[PDB]
Amino acid sequence: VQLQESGGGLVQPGGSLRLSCAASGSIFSGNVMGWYRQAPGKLREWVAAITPQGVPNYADSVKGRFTISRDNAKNMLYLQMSSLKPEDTALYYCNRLPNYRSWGQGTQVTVSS
Amino acid sequence: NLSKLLTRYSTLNTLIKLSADPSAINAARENLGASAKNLIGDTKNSPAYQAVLLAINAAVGFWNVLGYATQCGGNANGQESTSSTTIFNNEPGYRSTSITCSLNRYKPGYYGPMSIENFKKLNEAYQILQTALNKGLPALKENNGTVSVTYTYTCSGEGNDNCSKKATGVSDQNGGTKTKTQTGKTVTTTISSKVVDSQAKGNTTRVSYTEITNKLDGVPDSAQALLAQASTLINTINTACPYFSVTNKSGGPQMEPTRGKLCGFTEEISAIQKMITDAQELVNQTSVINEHEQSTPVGGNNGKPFNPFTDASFAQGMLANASAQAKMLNLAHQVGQTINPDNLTGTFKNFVTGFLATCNNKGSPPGTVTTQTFASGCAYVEQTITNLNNSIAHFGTQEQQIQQAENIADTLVNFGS
Ligand SMILES: CC(=O)N[C@@H]1[C@@H](O[C@@H]2O[C@H](CO)[C@H](O)[C@H](O[C@H]3O[C@H](CO)[C@H](O)[C@H](O)[C@H]3NC(C)=O)[C@H]2O[C@@H]2O[C@@H](C)[C@@H](O)[C@@H](O)[C@@H]2O)[C@H](O[C@@H]2O[C@@H](C)[C@@H](O)[C@@H](O)[C@@H]2O)[C@@H](CO)O[C@H]1O
Repeated sequence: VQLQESGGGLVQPGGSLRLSCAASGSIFSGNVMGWYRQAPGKLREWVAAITPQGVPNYADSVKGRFTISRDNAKNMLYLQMSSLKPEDTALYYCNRLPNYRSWGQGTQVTVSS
Repeated sequence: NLSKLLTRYSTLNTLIKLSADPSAINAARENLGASAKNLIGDTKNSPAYQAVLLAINAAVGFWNVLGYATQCGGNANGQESTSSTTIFNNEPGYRSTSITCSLNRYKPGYYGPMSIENFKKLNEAYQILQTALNKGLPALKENNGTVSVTYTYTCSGEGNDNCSKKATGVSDQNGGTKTKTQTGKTVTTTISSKVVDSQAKGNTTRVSYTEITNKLDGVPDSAQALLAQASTLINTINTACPYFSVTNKSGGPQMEPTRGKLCGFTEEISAIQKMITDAQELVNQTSVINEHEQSTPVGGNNGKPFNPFTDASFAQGMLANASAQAKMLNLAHQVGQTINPDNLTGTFKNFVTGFLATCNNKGSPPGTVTTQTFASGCAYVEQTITNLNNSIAHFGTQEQQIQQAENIADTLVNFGS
């Protein structure tokens, strides 16, 4: 019943960042987990998901640039972001799918020159 | 004050802007139509489909695991018999594709043998389920498909009345036939009877017997109808609660307990009942979606700008449609979590990983009974859990779209109230 994102910051276009999410067992265990983001003036958008067995899939806006992974021993979800663009600027959140209805705080990513 | 709260909840501000804009509302309505097709029109990619499939396979798998060990016998009235052997074909018996009910003298009942009356109910639901699984379940929206199903059983022994005129409806035991109909849909049943003498050419078994064939036409294979069959299957087992005793293979995985009554698997049976209950609720959302189609565009009227306070009588139906889709998705998830061995503990975890989610058939198509089906689920349980999770992962976008449509509609129901 806990979702805690970290790793965000202000980076340059072309840059990299790795996001972390610590999830409780009851959210994480045997569930699909995923990343989302909310950019200024928009509602929350789905970004990536991963099955318990490790199969990843991605929204078209991030495919080929982001990599989602999970560590089943530690209930950790990760998002490795590359070739970042101004348009990737947002609050990033993690959750299970389908979503638990309380979101964590999220972590701010800003991409800017 | 509203500025003061749109300060902290900036996504609420965006929600209000979208609720006042017909073209954002129409976009959300299109999204709902596309996600409804994913949920009720697709198979592989529908989490709703995968969850229905899983609930059915878990019931079928349960009987594939335990059926061979289950005592049954007696005569037609649920009474004890002196010397009756009644054999049901295409059932997962011990090294066999039939199950034999031949326990005499003991009264059928709780912690005793299953009566032939119960076994017949069980068996029919099983044959239907296996024929439908074998052919492939239709998408949730296909409500008028039917399947044809044929099955046989035999009676021998002195005094065996399980193949008689009162049990069967059939007048001449040798060669006779009878037809009856039933139920929204008409199912036709043709029952025929044939006697085979002990001496007849063929006839392995030393002995004289009667064979009954049942041929059912027009059996509904809709989700709701198959779930009702799976429920009959599992409830008959749980209510009859017959004695079982298992053969634990030297090497293998170990079944605990080894002797007892079938309803003693309480966590397993509860779980399966709960899966079926949740899938029936899930499939019930189908008609909510159908009766609230979102394909008509909305806007102001008489060229007046759209007024979110007056022009939004569609919102109610949009909310009910969105809510119903979300509910399907949550219930589909909940079916998966009820049986997924990752969150199971102890004896129930062992049952699922050691027996229910395995198959010992030398993949064979779904619905196939072999002489090695017994003590294994043979119902694609593990593959189905995986496909449910894959389909949920591939529904990430649609789920956010459904939440957004729901929030829009809810904002409009509020403004119009
Ligand atoms: C025990 C056995 O298998 N006996 C064989 C003969 O079958 C029996 O014949 C007697 C008459 O002598 C009865 O017809 C009996 O069935 C009647 O009684 C039962 C209750 O005990 C039950 O209610 C039946 O529904 C009832 N049938 C009728 C028509 O009233 C027969 O036993 C039954 O049928 C046999 C084949 C088997 O399934 C048993 O488990 C079952 O109880 C058999 O006779 C031939 O078949 C009969 C149905 C009948 O038509 C006879 O006249 C036929 O000759 C013969 C030859 O195959 O073998 C006997 O060993």
